Amino acid sequence: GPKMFSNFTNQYPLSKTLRFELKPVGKTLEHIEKKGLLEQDEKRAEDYKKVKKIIDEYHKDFIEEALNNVKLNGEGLEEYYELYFKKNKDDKDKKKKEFEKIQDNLRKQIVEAFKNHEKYKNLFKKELIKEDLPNWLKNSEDTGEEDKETVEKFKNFTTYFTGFHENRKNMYSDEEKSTAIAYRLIHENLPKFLDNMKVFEKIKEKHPEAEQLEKTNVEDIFSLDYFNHTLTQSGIDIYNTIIGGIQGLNEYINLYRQKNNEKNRKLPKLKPLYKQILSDFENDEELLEAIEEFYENLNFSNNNEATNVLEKLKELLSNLADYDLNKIYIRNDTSLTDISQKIFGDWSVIKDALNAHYDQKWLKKQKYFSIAELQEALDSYCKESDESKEQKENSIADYFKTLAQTKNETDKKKDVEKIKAFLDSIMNLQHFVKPLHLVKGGSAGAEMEKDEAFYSEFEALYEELSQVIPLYNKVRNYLTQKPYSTEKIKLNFENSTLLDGWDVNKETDNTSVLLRKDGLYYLGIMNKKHNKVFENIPESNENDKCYEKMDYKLLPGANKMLPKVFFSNKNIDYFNPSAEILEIYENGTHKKSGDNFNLDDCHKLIDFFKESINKHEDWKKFGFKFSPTSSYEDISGFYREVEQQGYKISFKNISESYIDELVDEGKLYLFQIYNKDFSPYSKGKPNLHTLYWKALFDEENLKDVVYKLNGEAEVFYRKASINETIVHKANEPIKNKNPLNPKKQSTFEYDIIKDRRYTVDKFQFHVPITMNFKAEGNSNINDEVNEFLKGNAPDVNIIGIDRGERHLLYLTLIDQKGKIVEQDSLNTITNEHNETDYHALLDDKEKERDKARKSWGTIENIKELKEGYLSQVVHKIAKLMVEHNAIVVMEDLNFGFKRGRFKVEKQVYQKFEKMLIDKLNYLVDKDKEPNEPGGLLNAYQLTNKFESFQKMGKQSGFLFYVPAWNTSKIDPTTGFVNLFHPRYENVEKAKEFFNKFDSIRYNSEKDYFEFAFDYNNFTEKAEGTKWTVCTYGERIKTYRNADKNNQWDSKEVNVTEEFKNLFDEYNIDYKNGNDLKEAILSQDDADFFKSLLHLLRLTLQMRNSITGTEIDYIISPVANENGEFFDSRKADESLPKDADANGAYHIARKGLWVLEQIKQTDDLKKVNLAISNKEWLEFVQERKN
RNA sequence: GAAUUUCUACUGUUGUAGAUUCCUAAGGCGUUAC
DNA sequence: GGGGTAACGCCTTAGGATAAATATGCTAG
DNA sequence: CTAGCATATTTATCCTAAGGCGTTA
Ligand SMILES: [Mg+2]
Ligand SMILES: [Mg+2]
Ligand SMILES: [Mg+2]
Ligand SMILES: [Mg+2]
Ligand SMILES: [Mg+2]
Repeated sequence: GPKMFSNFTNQYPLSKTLRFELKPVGKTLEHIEKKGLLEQDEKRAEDYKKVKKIIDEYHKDFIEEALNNVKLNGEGLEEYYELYFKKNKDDKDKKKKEFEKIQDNLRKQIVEAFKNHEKYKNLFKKELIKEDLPNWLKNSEDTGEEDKETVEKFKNFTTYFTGFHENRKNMYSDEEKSTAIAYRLIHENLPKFLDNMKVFEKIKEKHPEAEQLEKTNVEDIFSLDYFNHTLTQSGIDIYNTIIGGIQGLNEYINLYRQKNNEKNRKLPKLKPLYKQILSDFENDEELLEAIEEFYENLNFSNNNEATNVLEKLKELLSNLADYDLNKIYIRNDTSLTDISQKIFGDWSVIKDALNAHYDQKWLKKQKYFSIAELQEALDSYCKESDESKEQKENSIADYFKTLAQTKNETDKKKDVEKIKAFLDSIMNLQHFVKPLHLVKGGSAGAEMEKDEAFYSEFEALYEELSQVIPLYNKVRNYLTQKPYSTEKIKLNFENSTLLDGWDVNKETDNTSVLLRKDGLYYLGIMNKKHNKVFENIPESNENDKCYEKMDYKLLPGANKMLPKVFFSNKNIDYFNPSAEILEIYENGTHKKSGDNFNLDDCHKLIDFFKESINKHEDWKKFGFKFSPTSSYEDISGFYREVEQQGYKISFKNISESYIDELVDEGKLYLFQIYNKDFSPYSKGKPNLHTLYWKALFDEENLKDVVYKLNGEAEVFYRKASINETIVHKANEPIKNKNPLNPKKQSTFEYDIIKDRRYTVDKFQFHVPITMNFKAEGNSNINDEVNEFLKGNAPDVNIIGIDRGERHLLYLTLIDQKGKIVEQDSLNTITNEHNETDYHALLDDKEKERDKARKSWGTIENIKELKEGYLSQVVHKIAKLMVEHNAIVVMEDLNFGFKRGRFKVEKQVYQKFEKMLIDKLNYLVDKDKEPNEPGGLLNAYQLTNKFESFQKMGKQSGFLFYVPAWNTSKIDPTTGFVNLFHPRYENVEKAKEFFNKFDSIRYNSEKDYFEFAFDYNNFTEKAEGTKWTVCTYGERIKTYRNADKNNQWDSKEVNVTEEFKNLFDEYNIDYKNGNDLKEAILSQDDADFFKSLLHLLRLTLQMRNSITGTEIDYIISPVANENGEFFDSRKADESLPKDADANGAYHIARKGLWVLEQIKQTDDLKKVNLAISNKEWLEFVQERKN
């Protein structure tokens, strides 16, 4: 248990943000409201967003004005051209290093073009907002007084923009990051530009095409060196306009490839370049008024001729029989499908008649057909299934008038239900009449002379009903848009650098202190006018009650704070560095990155740094205990030691009366850092974040720091989102929800208000902390994990997690020998208290979501439940692994995803893997002792830090990822796998395929058949041994999938019985006991071969699935060389019981193979954890172990 | 019709059990119903 | 499996999680 | 003319250690 993971603690540091609630104390809120800080901070946030937009426009203008004067050398361009398109060749140094060199050359050229502009000097400084942005706005043609006023509001709040300016600094960088202009222009636009150039050259040179060759500026006439003008946003925009879309160069090719219908012509479609970085109802009354207006417009009062669209349209449709059918047009869209379904009951009669009798080429597909042509086609449609003579007569007109009047005879008609019903009826009528409506004009010709008396009225009548679609769009935009809003406003309390640091020296500039009284922590944000109130404390006497202010001391960055302080202009005369030390620092001989490294020079510099630290008045109080200077391989170790030992927290008693006077006078804004575990009523185990916060200041933790209090915290303000409430009244019993609780009625002495935290305005507080403050260097622990697994072989179990069809998640824990130790479905979780059948309520929420989205009142959710269900599975996995000494093997959803039809989709399982990785990065137990492996101060770290879904490979510490190929269709016994593919419809090939069978004989004993073959004949890849697949398994058949009497269904069929009933029809004798291999070569009767192959597909695949009950098993058709065939129903408690545990068991077996591979290999740090199909299949069929 | 830094399941009784890394910025992709 | 559209969702990446030196506004003069 | 204080704004700049391919559910 604890010994296997005892060494994997304190490996790498993590940074996590703790969130609390700030309860105002005393007169804090009164003074805040009196000074109007909340409204001013809301206005400040609005102004901040507007100034962000203005600065973004300034940056766009700077980019446009700077990249129009860049001139690429050109010599490197052709070098990149030849390197990129010199075929695949081999992944050698010339393929990678030279490519990186030329890419870096181009990026440096672009960055040099960037830095040459004068604006770049003061682009991320106060000079921008103070004098460059106002000048730019003045020179702006449109600008406005509002823009200048918003900019001038931030005249002194320049330090508020430091984060935004550091975000903007990434764009003008030559690094390999994806947030850089140069990186984009080199890695995304230019490669696609080269591809487009080559493909256009090939297309032009190969041969002329049907479309015009664009011969009749233009990128075609000027293509070489055009990329130099593509760099600017305007240049690439004009390029994309020329090529994309308006007639473009590739528009003709797109029009012509559809004529070709060729894959080799579809690909030449030229891809567009990526855009440049930084480039570009009211209420229910109105809805009711609009509904009433539409109702008045539709029905009105039958004044000034019949304007009622409801009845005039019906009369016009009924009169279609009298009107000539040679000029009435009909849509070729799904309206034809609906007409066919309504008239005959089959939605394919009319289309089949049109495609088989009207004409037979590309059938001259036209948008609109003719009523006369449809009638002629339907008058003779080969009569697939109908009466000998059909009284269709004017079938189209008869159906039209029928659906117009005799459908229901109820066409004429604040609550949504009535409005929704009326709208749905109107849309049904409009969709019914849509096929008779003409869309646009000049649609593939046709549109000859029409019936004036009918179409002239129809076009005028349909325009009134055409207003529903914009009305529907407005309705769906307004009425469908959850009860609460998690919108918060950042509070600064008039301080730009608020909470930026906790240090004692910076507490007057950051105006934030941390107090603590009787186990409750408080946050004091002094008024900016009175920021020096925590420096003149009269006394720290203990006789009266006192708070406990925090004395926070830090040396954040050693490599920066040491040279900055020791070599500054105002301190270099104090520490007095010798000329040798100055020369050493200037030359860079101390830096290992530099080429002039000298160990003695670095050691001399470190000795000088130690002497200066002992000279410093503030830093000599850190109690720095340094290892001997001769043991530093480089200054990096000294910096690590300085950073580790440079952190101290002490608490100073300050009189409570003084703090209360400060709060009352308005000089201090006292908030209580709150969390429901700080309540005087809380009695159970607290949250993990509560434990971390309490351990931040624990004396045991402060003895050797593990958790560190970070700076740059934030205070937010969230308003109320739910005015009305849903309160459970006091002294009124409430029905319990869980169906396993022994108690059904719960009565409380107090009110319980649903979403109480969203009905009142709440302050917030986001505290960053650093766990494992002294974890030296181990971010990739795979080297230690494999080295440990190489030695302790008969101690480590394996855990396999699979996402099944009947179970949300399944887990199987197998020993190192192979036999299962513990298997359990994870669709239900069993804690120390009531168990949640997460499978059930997930399906209930799935049903409720569609029910709500269908009628009205959509709340969705579901995703949070599925992402809150895995939060318990993750804890279960962690506890099981810690208490069973097991590695975790899971599916690899990058290189091998499984199919669909799973309760946990691919994207949800990816988040489950991410959350498991995140939980295993710092795994504490809420019950273990602090100084115990796995406790609060000795957390397990069994997984590398998360970087990306693709950054993690086939191992993430103690986690392993294996391909999910052939994991659910193999035997726990000797591993027969269905590698067959009958592939019928080729009569000639069936005889050859069946010829390769070694022996097809009837076994009178044991009642089943016997198929003998070898996997060398089929599946040309030579692997495995001779198999003896029998006909004892796979007794579930699906008849068909569509309609009725051939819908998805399950019928229990005895495969031997079907064998006998198929063989007796052709006198293939089998009772003699001899083989029938030389009996099927009789040819003829392709239906017999089809049925035989369909039955063969029903006798060699193990999984038998049903669409109804939980009936599911993996009964196998092969022998276990012992006299029995594996069946999931007869579970041995050591083989997967259900049909879903097979996948988990085989993933655990893949993990066992990974363990064995690690054991055999003696080349750690380069182990090959990728298991291919061949070696996996060999491993499963262990035969003689 | 159920309390929460926040989420999920709760009533475990002004709360129970387990996840919980927050802010800012850039870009790419995808049902859809227009 | 469908002709030149964005409200909405998903994904990727990047920066930070700082104290102290230094320049500037304001009072004093 | 102007020493001193308070406040806002730019500044200082390590080193490791990487990471890949078996097709198919
Ligand atoms: Mg400040
Ligand atoms: Mg709790
Ligand atoms: Mg699976
Ligand atoms: Mg809580
Ligand atoms: Mg809830």
